[PDB]
Amino acid sequence: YSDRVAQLTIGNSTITTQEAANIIVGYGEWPSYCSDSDATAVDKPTRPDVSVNRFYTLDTKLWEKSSKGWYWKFPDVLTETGVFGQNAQFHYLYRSGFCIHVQCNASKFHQGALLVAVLPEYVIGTVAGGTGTEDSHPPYKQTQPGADGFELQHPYVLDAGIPISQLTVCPHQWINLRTNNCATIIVPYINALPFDSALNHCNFGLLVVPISPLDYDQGATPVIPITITLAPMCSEFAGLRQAVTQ
Amino acid sequence: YSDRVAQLTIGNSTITTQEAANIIVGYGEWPSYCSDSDATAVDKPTRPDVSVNRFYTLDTKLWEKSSKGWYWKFPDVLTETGVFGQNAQFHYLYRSGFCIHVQCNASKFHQGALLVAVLPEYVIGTVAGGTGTEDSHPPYKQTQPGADGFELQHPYVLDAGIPISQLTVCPHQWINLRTNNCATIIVPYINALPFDSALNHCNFGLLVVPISPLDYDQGATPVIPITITLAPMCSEFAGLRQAVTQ
Amino acid sequence: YSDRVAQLTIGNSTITTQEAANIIVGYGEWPSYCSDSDATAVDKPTRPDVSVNRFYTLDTKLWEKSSKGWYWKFPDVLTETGVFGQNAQFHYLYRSGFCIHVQCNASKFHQGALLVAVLPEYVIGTVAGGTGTEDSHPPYKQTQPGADGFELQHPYVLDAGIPISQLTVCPHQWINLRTNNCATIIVPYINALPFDSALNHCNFGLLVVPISPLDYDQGATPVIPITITLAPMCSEFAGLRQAVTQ
Amino acid sequence: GDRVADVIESSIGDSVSRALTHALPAPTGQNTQVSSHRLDTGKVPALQAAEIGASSNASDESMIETRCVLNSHSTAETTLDSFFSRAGLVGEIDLPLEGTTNPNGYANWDIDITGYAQMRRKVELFTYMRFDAEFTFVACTPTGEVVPQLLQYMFVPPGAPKPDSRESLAWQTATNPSVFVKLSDPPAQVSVPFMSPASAYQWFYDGYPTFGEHKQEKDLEYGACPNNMMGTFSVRTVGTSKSKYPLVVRIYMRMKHVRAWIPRPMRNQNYLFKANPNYAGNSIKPTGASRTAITTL
Amino acid sequence: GDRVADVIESSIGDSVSRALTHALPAPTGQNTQVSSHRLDTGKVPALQAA
Ligand SMILES: CCCCCCCCCCCCC/C=C/[C@H](O)[C@H](N)CO
Repeated sequence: YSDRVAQLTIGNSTITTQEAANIIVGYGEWPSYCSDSDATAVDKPTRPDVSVNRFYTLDTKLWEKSSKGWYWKFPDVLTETGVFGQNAQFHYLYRSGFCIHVQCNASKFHQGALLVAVLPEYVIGTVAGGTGTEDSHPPYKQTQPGADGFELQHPYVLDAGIPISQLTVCPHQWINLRTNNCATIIVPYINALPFDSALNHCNFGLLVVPISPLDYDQGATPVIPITITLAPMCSEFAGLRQAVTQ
Repeated sequence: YSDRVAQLTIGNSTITTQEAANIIVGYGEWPSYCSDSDATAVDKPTRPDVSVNRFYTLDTKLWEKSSKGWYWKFPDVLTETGVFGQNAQFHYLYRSGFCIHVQCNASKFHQGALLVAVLPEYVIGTVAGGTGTEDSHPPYKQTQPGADGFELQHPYVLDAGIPISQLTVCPHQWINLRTNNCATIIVPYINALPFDSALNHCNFGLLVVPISPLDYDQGATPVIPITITLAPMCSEFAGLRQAVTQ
Repeated sequence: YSDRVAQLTIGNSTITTQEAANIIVGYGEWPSYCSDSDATAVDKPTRPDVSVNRFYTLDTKLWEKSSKGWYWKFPDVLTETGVFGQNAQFHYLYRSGFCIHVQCNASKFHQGALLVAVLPEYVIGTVAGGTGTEDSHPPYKQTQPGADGFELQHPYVLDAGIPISQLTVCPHQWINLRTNNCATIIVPYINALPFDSALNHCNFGLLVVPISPLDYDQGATPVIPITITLAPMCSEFAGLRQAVTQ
Repeated sequence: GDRVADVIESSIGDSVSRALTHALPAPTGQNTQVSSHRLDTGKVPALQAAEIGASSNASDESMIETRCVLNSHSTAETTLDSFFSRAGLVGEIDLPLEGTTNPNGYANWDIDITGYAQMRRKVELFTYMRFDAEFTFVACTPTGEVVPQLLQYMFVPPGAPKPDSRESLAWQTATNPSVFVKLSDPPAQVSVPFMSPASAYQWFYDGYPTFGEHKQEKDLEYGACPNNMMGTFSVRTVGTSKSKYPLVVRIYMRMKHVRAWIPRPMRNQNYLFKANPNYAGNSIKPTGASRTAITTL
Repeated sequence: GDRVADVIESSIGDSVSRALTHALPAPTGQNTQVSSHRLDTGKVPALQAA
């Protein structure tokens, strides 16, 4: 038995890792299907299981020596991907937790540390005209970037007035290049409602941001990519209609 | 307890290793002395035990960046070596299994993988005059090379029409420079007879051949040697006569 | 459980280490307070406990590629340091064992081996005028160097006619750069008396000396420091008077 | 509560020295059990780490196939009593008729075991030693001749009056031990108890005996423990008129009931002075013989 | 003693070939049991050393 060697099998997907930290269970609470006492919709939901509950590789950013960090908004990342997104479009109501496996590996002569974090209801603010006298709002491509994700305007402030200096409150996991090469976060369905639109509302936001900068000598590898992988758990859909998008 | 750290003590010989793969037991069958129901010779055989059952270091090839691979034919390798070969010469009948410990170590900045294999009845063929119209046969120095061994004419074809592409059938063990630094094969007496000449017949052949080439930068060590070590197990000799050789 | 990962907590001090050898218990005997049958003084001793029983960092030598090795004389090293030395000055009688944690770490591309040794009653001799015809004696700064310690005149001879070739008799521990990065020696009160002056007499001597020289290529770190840390155990003081020094 | 817990539990004042190891009987040398071949992963005796500070625990039964040996070799010869119960030269006292040395038939010798390398190095193997002693006194002329003279050996413990004359008043010996022997008689022999104020004699005192400042003057007293300075040794003629013969007295020490404690590396350099580990600095010799190359014998 | 021990214990002449593996019946192809998701540390089947 060991702590750093792990394997994650969901549906027909499988992730292996030999240099990891222990798995974080979000808020000390495993993802679950919705009870008959929490639910309110009378429709009999579809629980497609294997077809949608599986790992998805959606993006791969290049961690350069001077990067501000990126973020993704869930579950807008999958809405056009796979047979999960198909159910999320034909339906009004959706419910699921995720199994995020951020991954980034380098040599032993590289250094740097990422900060993987899952911040629920990550509302994004705008630079108010530089001076503070403009009630502007972010475009659709900033609040719902989707596949490619979005680069932070400023990383210190989390583009919302809140400090990254205390982001390790909500479920997080560091990727420190000298110890681990991947992070794994399991979150349950975090919402005040038993179901939600999945298109309009975004349950949380994945914040992949470096705090200690990537550095390396004149070695033989300067291209160090971070890759994002996720997998819906206990997925439920209700309120069937026509195919609707963004 | 660990899997890669091993020690092999036979007679007055002892091999240590800290970076190994698990030991292969040939055909899932430990070497044994000949029963009174398999044997046919009425002579009371000699079982010299310790004196002949021990490790022998017989060769050390230099693994260059472009090598075709080598082979040895057992038990012709020991026939002139030690007090094992003495018994094999004064006698007509012989029986033993071996404990082959091929060994090759490099740095962590080297790369490459050897393929150690024990192929029973490894009969060697010749290039038929290049065109195919010549029934030539290999010299004695090719079928019974002995101590120094022989370099393959062609490695793809195993100098017998058979492909190395499927050599991992018979008991094998890889020496991959990034994980292990030695291979260990234990074979029993593999023959359709309870005893054989040991001079005329060769029970099997050790095939040490690289598949993924050795490679290294302009470091401080370009001389990477492969060393062959073997040890007879449960040795029996019968039919005593005068000293006879090749 | 592991053998090389250790932690030493005494009083309000704490030493961590991840690349160590097992702890040596001196002469197979844990340090202890003085019995009422060994003692002879009728005074009720002070056993200050936590305040004096704790780790002290007293020196840090720079291990250069050509160094003869150094030594320290106990317990003259602490006499001016901390609240231990205060008790050792105001009192006539003293008793304690030590927990020496010599520490020195380098890369994996460095090489060299130190020899940490605790030699009781390490009396130091002088070069007798080079010829042997002078009964000179060492100065105070050589027999009682204290904080900074003293560099050996000659390391082969241990500055006493005795050979370092057999120093591993008394409790020792190697610091070999390719395996460990720290040594730990626990000695009890080694003396023919239940108590002694602590100023006049020195129970033993710590001998930190390299046998296999430090070596390294033109890397990015040539400054490799050895640091000495010690901690009094079961400290007792008796015969109270005014503050007296060297 | 009452009283405070950090006093109740506290191990302060723990008397007995916690033993990490106990002694087993070894009258004979260790026997050797039979061994067979072993080809396993995980069980590896030969591989060890000297860094730890321990000696090789690897036994010969696990390094080579061994037979059975009922070893009955005794270990008695290798004991502290049977190693030190060997009388060795520890002193030579000269009483010439007329010379630079003592010319009045009275010599004083402050008792120092060292000053004779063979008996010294053997003893210097240990740091602390506790023992009773058996002293023998051999008297003769510088040619080895036996002559009709009457000597008086007197033991003068620390503080006792030292003789300042061949016919001193101290030779009344009202308390301190003295022996009256003729040279005609066989060597005088005396048993001596362990009389140090400490639990053991020290061959090494890493310190000064006095307090205060240690300038270059009182620097020769470094390494001087009075606990194994057992006084002086005096010889008479006897008086009152001066002797007629040149005399030589040799003192031999035999140890019995020996108990050494902590072991010490063994001297490899010429001894030069008494109670002082000085050595010739330009004439530093290797501990043993040397050869021309490491690849030749 | 009598006789020598290194002969008494000695496994010289051991007749039967020590079997590391026995044969099991396989009339049909192996059946497949049901499986579920597994997200654990330490249990890792996919990783192997050829
Ligand atoms: C009738 C005469 C008997 C004389 C009794 C003398 C017994 C003395 C016992 C030996 C004491 C230890 C010897 C001294 C140690 C060394 O010579 C030096 N002090 C080393 O510093």
